[PDB]
Amino acid sequence: MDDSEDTSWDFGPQAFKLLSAVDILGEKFGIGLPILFLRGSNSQRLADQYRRHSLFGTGKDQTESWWKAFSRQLITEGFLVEVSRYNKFMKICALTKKGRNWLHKANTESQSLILQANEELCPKKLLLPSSKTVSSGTKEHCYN
Repeated sequence: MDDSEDTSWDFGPQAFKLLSAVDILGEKFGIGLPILFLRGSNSQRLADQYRRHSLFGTGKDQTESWWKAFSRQLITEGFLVEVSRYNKFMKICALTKKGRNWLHKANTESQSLILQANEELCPKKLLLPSSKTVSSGTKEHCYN
């Protein structure tokens, strides 16, 4: 079941982005800390210590749910497993044998996952319906 990838868009890079960033945090952190750091949050203390970290801010052009949405895609594929008995904050994210070997071996130049599509693919299509006139309600008794 984990070998069946959903449909459809391949973005290995994003896994490197989630997979290499949790790695610096050594995965001992909940989802809240790393989601804020790919977008490049206002934080000078973590910007001087984790300064070499290139991933800082490349999630910046991406909204919060896309990143939320990407994390969700990894849980179903088997690439990621979450434990609630870990982080009273927010379910630690945890890499398993399939995903740890991924992080501990593709660290050179290997990007491959045709991925599950993210639930919010275009949240800007929220147009406001125009006021349609109902044909009923016709009454010309008082008028001519």
